[PDB]
Amino acid sequence: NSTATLCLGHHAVPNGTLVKTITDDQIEVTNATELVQSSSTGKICNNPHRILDGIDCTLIDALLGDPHCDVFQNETWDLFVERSKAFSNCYPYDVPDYASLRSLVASSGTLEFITEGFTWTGVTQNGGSNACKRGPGSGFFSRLNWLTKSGSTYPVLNVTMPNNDNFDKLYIWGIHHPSTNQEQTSLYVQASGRVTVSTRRSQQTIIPNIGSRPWVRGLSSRISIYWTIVKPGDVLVINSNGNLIAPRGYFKMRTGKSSIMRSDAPIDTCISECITPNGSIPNDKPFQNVNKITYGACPKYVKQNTLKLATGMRNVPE
Amino acid sequence: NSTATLCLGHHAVPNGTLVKTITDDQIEVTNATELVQSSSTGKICNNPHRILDGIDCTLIDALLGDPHCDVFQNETWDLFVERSKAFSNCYPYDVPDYASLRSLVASSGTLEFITEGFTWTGVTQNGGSNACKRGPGSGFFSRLNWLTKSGSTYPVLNVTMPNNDNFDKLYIWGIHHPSTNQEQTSLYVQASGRVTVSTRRSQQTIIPNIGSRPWVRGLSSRISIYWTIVKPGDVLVINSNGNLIAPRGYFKMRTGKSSIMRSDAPIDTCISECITPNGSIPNDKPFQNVNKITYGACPKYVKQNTLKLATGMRNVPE
Amino acid sequence: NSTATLCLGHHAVPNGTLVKTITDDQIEVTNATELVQSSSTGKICNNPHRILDGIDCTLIDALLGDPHCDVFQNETWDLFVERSKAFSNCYPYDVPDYASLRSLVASSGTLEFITEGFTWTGVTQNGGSNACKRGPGSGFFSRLNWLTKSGSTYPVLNVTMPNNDNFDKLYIWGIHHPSTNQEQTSLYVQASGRVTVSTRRSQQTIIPNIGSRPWVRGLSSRISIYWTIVKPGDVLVINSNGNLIAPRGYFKMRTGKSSIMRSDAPIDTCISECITPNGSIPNDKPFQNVNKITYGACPKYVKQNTLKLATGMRNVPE
Amino acid sequence: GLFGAIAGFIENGWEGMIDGWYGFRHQNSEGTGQAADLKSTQAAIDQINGKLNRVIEKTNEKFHQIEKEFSEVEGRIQDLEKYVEDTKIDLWSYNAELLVALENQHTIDLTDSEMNKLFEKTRRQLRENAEEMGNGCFKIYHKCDNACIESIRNGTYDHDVYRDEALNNRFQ
Amino acid sequence: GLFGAIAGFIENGWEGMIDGWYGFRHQNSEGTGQAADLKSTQAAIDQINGKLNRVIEKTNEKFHQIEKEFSEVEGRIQDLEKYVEDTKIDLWSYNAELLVALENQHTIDLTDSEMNKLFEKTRRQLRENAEEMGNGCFKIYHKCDNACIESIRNGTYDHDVYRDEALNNRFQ
Amino acid sequence: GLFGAIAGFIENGWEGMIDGWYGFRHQNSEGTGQAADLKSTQAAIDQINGKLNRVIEKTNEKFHQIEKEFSEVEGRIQDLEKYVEDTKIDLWSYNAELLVALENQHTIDLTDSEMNKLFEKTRRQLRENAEEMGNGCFKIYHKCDNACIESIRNGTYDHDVYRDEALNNRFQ
Ligand SMILES: *[C@@H]1O[C@H](CO)[C@@H](O[C@@H]2O[C@H](CO)[C@@H](O[C@@H]3O[C@H](CO)[C@@H](O)[C@H](O)[C@@H]3O)[C@H](O)[C@H]2NC(C)=O)[C@H](O)[C@H]1NC(C)=O
Ligand SMILES: *[C@@H]1O[C@H](CO)[C@@H](O[C@@H]2O[C@H](CO)[C@@H](O[C@@H]3O[C@H](CO)[C@@H](O)[C@H](O)[C@@H]3O)[C@H](O)[C@H]2NC(C)=O)[C@H](O)[C@H]1NC(C)=O
Ligand SMILES: *[C@@H]1O[C@H](CO)[C@@H](O[C@@H]2O[C@H](CO)[C@@H](O[C@@H]3O[C@H](CO)[C@@H](O)[C@H](O)[C@@H]3O)[C@H](O)[C@H]2NC(C)=O)[C@H](O)[C@H]1NC(C)=O
Ligand SMILES: *[C@@H]1O[C@H](CO)[C@@H](O[C@@H]2O[C@H](CO)[C@@H](O)[C@H](O)[C@H]2NC(C)=O)[C@H](O)[C@H]1NC(C)=O
Ligand SMILES: *[C@@H]1O[C@H](CO)[C@@H](O[C@@H]2O[C@H](CO)[C@@H](O)[C@H](O)[C@H]2NC(C)=O)[C@H](O)[C@H]1NC(C)=O
Ligand SMILES: *[C@@H]1O[C@H](CO)[C@@H](O[C@@H]2O[C@H](CO)[C@@H](O)[C@H](O)[C@H]2NC(C)=O)[C@H](O)[C@H]1NC(C)=O
Ligand SMILES: *[C@@H]1O[C@H](CO)[C@@H](O[C@@H]2O[C@H](CO)[C@@H](O)[C@H](O)[C@H]2NC(C)=O)[C@H](O)[C@H]1NC(C)=O
Ligand SMILES: *[C@@H]1O[C@H](CO)[C@@H](O[C@@H]2O[C@H](CO)[C@@H](O)[C@H](O)[C@H]2NC(C)=O)[C@H](O)[C@H]1NC(C)=O
Ligand SMILES: *[C@@H]1O[C@H](CO)[C@@H](O[C@@H]2O[C@H](CO)[C@@H](O)[C@H](O)[C@H]2NC(C)=O)[C@H](O)[C@H]1NC(C)=O
Ligand SMILES: *[C@@H]1O[C@H](CO)[C@@H](O)[C@H](O)[C@H]1NC(C)=O
Ligand SMILES: *[C@@H]1O[C@H](CO)[C@@H](O)[C@H](O)[C@H]1NC(C)=O
Ligand SMILES: *[C@@H]1O[C@H](CO)[C@@H](O)[C@H](O)[C@H]1NC(C)=O
Ligand SMILES: *[C@@H]1O[C@H](CO)[C@@H](O)[C@H](O)[C@H]1NC(C)=O
Ligand SMILES: *[C@@H]1O[C@H](CO)[C@@H](O)[C@H](O)[C@H]1NC(C)=O
Ligand SMILES: *[C@@H]1O[C@H](CO)[C@@H](O)[C@H](O)[C@H]1NC(C)=O
Repeated sequence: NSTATLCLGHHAVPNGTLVKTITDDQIEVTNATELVQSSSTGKICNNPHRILDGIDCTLIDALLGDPHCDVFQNETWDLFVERSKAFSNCYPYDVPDYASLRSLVASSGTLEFITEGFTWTGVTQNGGSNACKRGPGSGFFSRLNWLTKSGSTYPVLNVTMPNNDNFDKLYIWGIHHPSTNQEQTSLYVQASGRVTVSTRRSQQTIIPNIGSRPWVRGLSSRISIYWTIVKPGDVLVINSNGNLIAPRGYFKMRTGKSSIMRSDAPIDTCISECITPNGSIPNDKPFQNVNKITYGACPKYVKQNTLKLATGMRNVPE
Repeated sequence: NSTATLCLGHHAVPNGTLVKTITDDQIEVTNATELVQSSSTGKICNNPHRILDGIDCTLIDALLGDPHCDVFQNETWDLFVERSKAFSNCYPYDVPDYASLRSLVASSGTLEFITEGFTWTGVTQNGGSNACKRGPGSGFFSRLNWLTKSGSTYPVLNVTMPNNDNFDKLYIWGIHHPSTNQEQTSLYVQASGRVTVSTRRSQQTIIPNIGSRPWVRGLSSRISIYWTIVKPGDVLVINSNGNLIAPRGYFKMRTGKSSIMRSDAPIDTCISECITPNGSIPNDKPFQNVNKITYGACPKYVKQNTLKLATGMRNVPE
Repeated sequence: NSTATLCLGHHAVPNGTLVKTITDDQIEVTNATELVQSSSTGKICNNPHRILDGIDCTLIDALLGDPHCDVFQNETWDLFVERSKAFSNCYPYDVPDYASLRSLVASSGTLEFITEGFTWTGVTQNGGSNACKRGPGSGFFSRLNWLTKSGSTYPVLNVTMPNNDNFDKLYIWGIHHPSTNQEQTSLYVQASGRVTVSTRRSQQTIIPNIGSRPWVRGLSSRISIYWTIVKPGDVLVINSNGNLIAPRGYFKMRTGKSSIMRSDAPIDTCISECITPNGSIPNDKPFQNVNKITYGACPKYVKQNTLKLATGMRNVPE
Repeated sequence: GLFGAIAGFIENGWEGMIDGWYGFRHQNSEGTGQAADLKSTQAAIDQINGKLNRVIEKTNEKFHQIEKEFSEVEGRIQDLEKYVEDTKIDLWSYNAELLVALENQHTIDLTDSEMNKLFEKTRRQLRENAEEMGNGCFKIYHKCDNACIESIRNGTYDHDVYRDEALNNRFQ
Repeated sequence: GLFGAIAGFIENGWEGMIDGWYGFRHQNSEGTGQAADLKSTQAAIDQINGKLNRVIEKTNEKFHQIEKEFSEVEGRIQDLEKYVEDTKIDLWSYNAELLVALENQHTIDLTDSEMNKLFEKTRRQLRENAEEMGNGCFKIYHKCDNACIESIRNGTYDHDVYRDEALNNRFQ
Repeated sequence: GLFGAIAGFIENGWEGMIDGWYGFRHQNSEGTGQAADLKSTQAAIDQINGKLNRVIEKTNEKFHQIEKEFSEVEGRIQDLEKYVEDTKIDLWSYNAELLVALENQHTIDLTDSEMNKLFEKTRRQLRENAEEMGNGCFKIYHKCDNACIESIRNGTYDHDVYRDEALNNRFQ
């Protein structure tokens, strides 16, 4: 032979992968990669984030000072984990705008409580209850002060507190709703109560609502919980003539990266930067199909478990 | 001749269609299709959806039991149609958070009312009014009970009701705001009223506001309407000492696909899967420019009806 | 030579521009244009918009009639500019839902006030205060009327006002919160006040809250400000027995293009169609990176300082 | 318009073509004729139909939503609802515009590419017995019948039988 | 970069070209020269200008909106407003990025396609009197003047006058 | 699929190719052989890797948001929150779909274009000593060794040394 030949061509694989295009819906290429990630390990790694395990306590009960949450004093968290087996074992209470306070304290990241010296003259301090036993005797919340009449009278309370520091102060107070019209006058000689808490720019006035409620742990009275924020240079004034659950100090308010998450997954000692209510998931892929609630540097939640991007040419086998 | 010729080419049409591209704004192709549908037939087809025509009644009046809406008892709807010629012809009333109740009952899809046996001892039942004539005599709403004093006294009413079923119960009650301070003590011997309705997790307390109002159908008194939801395993307690519009039972609460729509279009016996306040529109196209309020499998509302997609090559005529 | 040559090629520039593509992140082309605009002149041009400079007054104080804002009577604005050096120098007051009223009056565009003849029989009109000196003597707001007892009694006020025009009317009224229980009965003989303002479709009832407040300009009493809107064909009724800051007329309500903006930039006599709190910015580019608060035909706020679009071919130099 | 076949080196279209989108037209020693090519037309039709039926299938089904028309002036909630609605409408109209703008360009370019592919295949078939005349036609330098053009149309042209005659005709 | 003309078989650009974007450069028996081609440059400029003035025309005009900067901490309404604003900003930045990323690629590819179209037209003009030397130039196997290159530039080259001379020059 | 190289005039792929993505395969007077071409494979790999690592880098980091799961029925605020969430999800899923749909098409078209570029370069190298056989191979009309094919592979083929022999072999 006095000639030659030179053929050109490309490679192919036996099994390729089906992808979608602008024209076709199923076209077979030599290789493809996945965009979604939809598996979790099942555990919550405690590095490099600081996880706090709220075993049998919620955030609000650990804030108020429930006697079975006394291990949570001055807890500093980066992510609070709330379990479903949580319950309350103190005086039955109630919070108007519960979600607002829960999100305000969850994103602050501290339970640091500075005690202050208030002067309540004419009343009896450190009221107790048989529904909130702290030890063998009666008790109450550890961050609140239940004031009642001193002998035969209940004068008009009028306390002040200035803010000379350079941070914000969070005060938590409450009001007591009695059960009958006889126990009102036996604790506060006045037939009607009222609580006013005022700063230089806002004011809150609450009046107790006498009535009967369902029995909870042996009581039909209630407590309503309110809060106030004092900014640097401001002042706080508290006026009352009955039905006051006074504060004992203030919480320090911070700003940063902190949150809260409801999950029933255990905690291990691995390392991961993303946390979902199912556990920690790796973050090597841009998308995820596990949970839409996420903390950290997490991939985005998509609806498609399959989503394939072609990284090769078309597959034309023999 | 000892040669030949072979020419290649494509087709063209005399009139083509102008479309927009990435480069050009008006380029002439051989064919194009539209994706926006901006016409309506003018009538609302009653298949395969179940349409209810609220001729002269709104949803709330058909809920309470207006005497000219007594044909709407236990109406089951898939889409409620509200006309603009609707009016009320009973005791003048008022609903705080009207839109919430309207959307709660509209999306439930039933007016099924189970009557219950409440025991009101010490009061007179079945109060009437001359502004709500049901027949030739005085009347009232058919789902509510107007209680007044029995002879010379009005005791403190305190009723229970437990929920032992496996569905939610909706209770509708109200409070009566009188006109003067003389008609208050002539119907309820107490100089001030109060109504408390409580479950194991919530409570509502309302107090009547004596005053004068504009004359509506011959009356200057008013009624305020409230509602309560009892979940399985819960309990309802009603406490009062005057100014109570008691309930007679509960509505059954469901979850599904149901809604409400304001429209003045007639109803015919055609078949269509989409419904707009202008009538039924076909759904062969992905987009529509008729109304942004839609029910069913409807196309999306766009601002532009000129969207032409090319389905052919470019048009180069002779 | 018995041959020739003909070469083809394109142009290049010495310095080109780096742009991003679908494949590459930095590819050098011959030319590119910017999408963002990230600069401002520093002044607010007063053409062709009508700018009003609220030097030392806010909108609400110019509405009520503060004595140092009497130059703002019947001001017609297209954009209100609010400075940070603004203060109040009259009776200390308070507005529930302040942002709602501020946005309602800002978008109306007028302070046109029509005075009406109300008849208050049995009371003393034109009350004054030593905290709101208008000239050398005591004064008050110029759009409100402070009524007190006339000699020894304070009868029950009951005024009416119909709306026979073809536009909406805005009425501004208030209630007076005293400091002690002695100054209440020395101005209004009744031991408790109440103000009711009602139309054919709504009603507002307010009751004064006696108590002490921080000293502001020498006073511990307060005023709360409310408003009412009367539509054509409606009617207004005012009922009271103490603690009423009556109106003197109504503001005319319009609809159009008007707004308000907080800025500390001076005003010059240039021409520009866009206004930001930093000053006027040109609008030749589709995007801007100066401020997200804008008035007029303004470009959109993006987060990039650089997005470059290629308007030439690739750059391959020698 | 990226390949320069349609509206490029082919001057105009053929309005007498009613069988398919692409076709042939020969001028022989026995007369003239015309025909079509099914494969290119079928490829273009399948691609355009796939695209079309790709975009028009539905994705949304909404039953309960928020209120979008109000009879009063209220305040913050109404402002937020109107802002949400305006943002949603403005963000969907841009997508509606961009999808059409991109797909029309891709359709035009693919329908232009099919013609160039057919031309290049026909050029590759006539190895060295034809010359391209620059306006879309080939000058075939040997003598065909009505059965020679049809062998070029159904892809079984044998170039080596007419090679010597064409080479002596075109080069001398 | 899809056709391989710019940054492909044409090594570099011509920085001495100031008349247009695309042009010629011949080496003759009487010297050298240079010129430009208006049609390709005009097509590219018109397409790029159409695209540019397509995207930059305005669509929005907003007068009253919601509050976006707060001085207090309040609760649900403020959270919902901040969420709405964050979602709107994040959804518009993605569009801003993708539009530019797509249009730059299309611009580069079309400015690359115009060169290939000009080259292929010039190749189709010189039917069999020229050979492609592989680096962007044609070797013309007959002898032209400064008036022969200009007939190739303004599209009226007559190939059949120099056919016999070129065929005897290139093949023997 | 716009250039017609892959799945076009090249019938199938080569499953015995494990060195690179594109390569050669010659049939000589001394036997057969096979090799690869690093440059085209490298260009394709770099482009695809750049695209991939372009899209997958992260942009979002959210710490506090709104509530998205409720235990009660409340009214307006809950309706507005659910509407906001539904709108955000529906608007992000469309982008997720469209990005992939566009990028897969561009990847396929660029991996098809690289093959055509390699083919056209190889055609331009063998100036007039080879003929294209229409199925992806060149018939070289002079006699090469295993060192002649490698000069064609590493881009230093000298066409003028075998010109006279090839011209006498192919045309006579
Ligand atoms: C008004 O009616 C309500 C509803 O019946 C009364 O509430 C009921 O109060 C009684 C108090 O004896 C509750 O009985 C208690 O139940 C608990 C739990 O089993 C038990 O430990 C106590 O020893 C006692 O038996 C009853 O459950 C409760 N009903 C509910 C569900 O509310 C209310 O007392 C009445 N008010 C009056 C007295 O006018
Ligand atoms: C305090 O001012 C109010 C509001 O003006 C007075 O209410 C008015 O009371 C009269 C009583 O007759 C109502 O008259 C009724 O008008 C309707 C409509 O024409 C008519 O059909 C009835 O036959 C009757 O005449 C009047 O409507 C009502 N005001 C309004 C605007 O409805 C009130 O009387 C004043 N103080 C008192 C108690 O004298
Ligand atoms: C209950 O506690 C409050 C809080 O101190 C008492 O209010 C205070 O009343 C005094 C009366 O003189 C106010 O004094 C004024 O202070 C300003 C600021 O220096 C000054 O310019 C005036 O000349 C006057 O001295 C004091 O401001 C006010 N408290 C605050 C924080 O403003 C209130 O008196 C107590 N209850 C009573 C009535 O005893
Ligand atoms: C992560 O956890 C969530 C919540 O527990 C899982 O979501 C539920 O999945 C079950 C089974 O498909 C459904 O019946 C529930 O309705 C889902 N709850 C929702 C959507 O709120 C989810 O499947 C888990 N994912 C993985 C990968 O384990
Ligand atoms: C469908 O009905 C709506 C509401 O009746 C129509 O919308 C109105 O159209 C008129 C005339 O253009 C305008 O003056 C109104 O302002 C519109 N009301 C709105 C937008 O709320 C709409 O035109 C109807 N469409 C069709 C196709 O009949
Ligand atoms: C326009 O004005 C705004 C507000 O004054 C400027 O924004 C601030 O910029 C400084 C310096 O970068 C930051 O410390 C502040 O936090 C910014 N305030 C914000 C974002 O609310 C902005 O820089 C000005 N722009 C120009 C071009 O002058
Ligand atoms: C392709 O077209 C050619 C046209 O020439 C067909 O061939 C001819 O077939 C008839 C039928 O037997 C013979 O009588 C002629 O002599 C053939 N002519 C030539 C030049 O071959 C051929 O059959 C067609 N093939 C297909 C598969 O359609
Ligand atoms: C195109 O270019 C050719 C260059 O050759 C122009 O032609 C010449 O025209 C002059 C003017 O009459 C004559 O003297 C020459 O003899 C011509 N030379 C040739 C080779 O034809 C021609 O006029 C140009 N045409 C257009 C429309 O621009
Ligand atoms: C490109 O490939 C050619 C293959 O022919 C290489 O050349 C040969 O080089 C060897 C080594 O000196 C000589 O013995 C042969 O005689 C050469 N043959 C020919 C036909 O030239 C060449 O070295 C390679 N070049 C590069 C840069 O890789
Ligand atoms: C397909 O691509 C992935 C990375 O995108 C790579 O790890 C894998 O080896 C490729 N498949 C083959 C068969 O090479
Ligand atoms: C919490 O921190 C504060 C400030 O450091 C400190 O005063 C207080 O005692 C701490 N709480 C406990 C449990 O000691
Ligand atoms: C244009 O396309 C539509 C469907 O997309 C088709 O019904 C119509 O017949 C086409 N036009 C022509 C002239 O074929
Ligand atoms: C409505 O349905 C309930 C339950 O089936 C029934 O008890 C009641 O009687 C019905 N209403 C009427 C109008 O009968
Ligand atoms: C680049 O483009 C701009 C307009 O897009 C133009 O003003 C400028 O002159 C161009 N640059 C050069 C070097 O021509
Ligand atoms: C404001 O305008 C109204 C109506 O034109 C007029 O009655 C009133 O007197 C004006 N105000 C002043 C300051 O005169």
